Amino acid sequence: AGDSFMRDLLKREEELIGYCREEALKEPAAMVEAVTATVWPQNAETTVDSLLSQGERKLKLVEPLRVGDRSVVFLVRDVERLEDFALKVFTMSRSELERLHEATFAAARLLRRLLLPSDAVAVQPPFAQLYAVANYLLLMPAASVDLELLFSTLDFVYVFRGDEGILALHILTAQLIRLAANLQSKGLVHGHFTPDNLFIMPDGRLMLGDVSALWKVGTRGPASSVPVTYAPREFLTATFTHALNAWQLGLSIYRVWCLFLPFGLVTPGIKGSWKRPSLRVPGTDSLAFGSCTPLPDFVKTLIGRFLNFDRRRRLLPLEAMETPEFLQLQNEISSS
Repeated sequence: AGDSFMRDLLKREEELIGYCREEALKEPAAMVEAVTATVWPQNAETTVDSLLSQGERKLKLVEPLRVGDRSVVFLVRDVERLEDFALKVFTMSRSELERLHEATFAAARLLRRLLLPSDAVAVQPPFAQLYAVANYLLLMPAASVDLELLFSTLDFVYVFRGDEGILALHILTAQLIRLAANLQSKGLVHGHFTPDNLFIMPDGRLMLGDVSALWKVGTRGPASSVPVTYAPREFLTATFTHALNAWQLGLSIYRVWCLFLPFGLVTPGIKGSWKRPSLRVPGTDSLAFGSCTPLPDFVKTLIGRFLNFDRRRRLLPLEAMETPEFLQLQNEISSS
């Protein structure tokens, strides 16, 4: 840690990340504007009740942060605690959100690597419509940036330069592997170990979001829960395995060094992206590094093992941490 280094490095990039962050709100600006007025119709401060404590909280809008699948995330200030949070709002199903709520908070209680929400709130019924915005607002720590936005930022201006920047790419690589190994240690699997769900927190720590999708390995579930471009072929109900997350780990490490996905897979927000929609579509299944930031040999090897097309042969993260390649990665980091 290492965490402190990433923390400072990120502070440096605050301004440009913010600009790329606003730019990504432009196309869905219609949804953002109308979610924003659904929650803050009149003024910048709304009183909500907690569905967990029954107490009130007063939340001032600071700015919209991000749009996802049927969701928008805002930065807000709790004006009694003088603390800032991310506030996530969902579009519309009532029963789906009830289940999401129970499962998210059950999973959170059961559990330093996963971003957990601290409250769930509703404008003064819960879960009913409040565009179709549900009356269910999820409060959690605000991240400095998610990896998907980081990659889009680097694609606009590559602010990871020279040796500090090389060190950051090494650190991200180690942190992605440690995080996936943590999951494995605990016999867990997450269908969305992907850049838009991987967060650099203000203390420089890398964390995984959406605790509700954190399952016991072997769990059977909707295959559609996996982003199609991050799904290996065996996901195209399915069994959620460590091999799914080894695959996704390989893809995210590739993007740290290369920004676009491998195999021609479509990577929105990256100018070098090709346009293969999924592995279900015919294409080049060869791993290619030609246009990446130059990678250390030991990284190209780790990526190649993670991205074995044979599921039974994929290197798992815990085992990767015992390989000479991982030891060298850590050794380089320590020394710098």
